[PDB]
Amino acid sequence: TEYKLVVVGADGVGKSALTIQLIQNHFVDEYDPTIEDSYRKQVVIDGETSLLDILDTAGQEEYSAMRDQYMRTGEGFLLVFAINNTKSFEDIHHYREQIKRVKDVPMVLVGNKSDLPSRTVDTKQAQDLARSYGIPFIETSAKTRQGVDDAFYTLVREIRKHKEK
Ligand SMILES: *[C@H](C(=O)N1[C@@H]2CC[C@H]1CN(c1nc(OC[C@@]34CCCN3C[C@H](F)C4)nc3c(F)c(-c4cc(O)cc5ccc(F)c(C#C)c45)ncc13)C2)[C@@](C)(CC)C(=O)O
Ligand SMILES: Nc1nc2c(ncn2[C@@H]2O[C@H](COP(=O)(O)OP(=O)(O)O)[C@@H](O)[C@H]2O)c(=O)[nH]1
Ligand SMILES: [Mg+2]
Repeated sequence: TEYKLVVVGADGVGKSALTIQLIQNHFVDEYDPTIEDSYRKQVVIDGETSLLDILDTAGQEEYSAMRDQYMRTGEGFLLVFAINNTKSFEDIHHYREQIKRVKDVPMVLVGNKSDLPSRTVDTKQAQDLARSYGIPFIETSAKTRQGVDDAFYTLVREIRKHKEK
């Protein structure tokens, strides 16, 4: 069983650091901000051996029929914002609507950088936003690995739930 997962959200929220934490179990400080790449990881989730294909998005903001079709291949999306960056949180509506445009799509709201003291987005605002979308909210830190497996595995569970419909 394979799951095509896509990680989306504003520049600098930690999409690459979250992806590398899942794949390598290490925190990366300076992953090239412009690079969009995909990685595979074999995991066992709820007893089921799964191949996660994770697309870590990046690059210029462009919309082409080609990019729409590429995004449409994703089966589940992590909507990542950073808890110390209000604009990244405000941009979540944009990412969710782009996914719905190109595709009931499995998604998880991820509030990353949970280790920082400089919070600007409170937990309740994010919980409320996730509730309005009918999706889970997971707090993470790519630095300490808090919530990292939970965010990806919850996304896989959401895909499984969608496939049952
Ligand atoms: C920054 C960088 O890597 N990125 C910037 C933010 C994330 C990536 C790709 N970029 C991008 N940006 C937006 O919206 C940004 C913003 C803020 C400025 C004005 N914009 C409109 C809103 F206000 C939010 N959206 C993007 C996309 F929607 C997509 C994309 C494109 C298509 O065709 C379909 C699609 C379907 C589902 C999706 F989830 C997405 C996504 C994502 C889709 N593509 C990119 C995108 C800009 C960088 C590191 C540049 C390398 C930097 O600035 O230095
Ligand atoms: N403290 C802290 N820093 C993070 C975390 N995630 C990413 N970073 C840092 O934030 C910056 C941007 O992260 P990156 O993964 O490149 O963001 P991306 O543009 O969304 O791919 C880098 O300096 C990362 O080391 C986190 O959870 N906590
Ligand atoms: Mg990146």
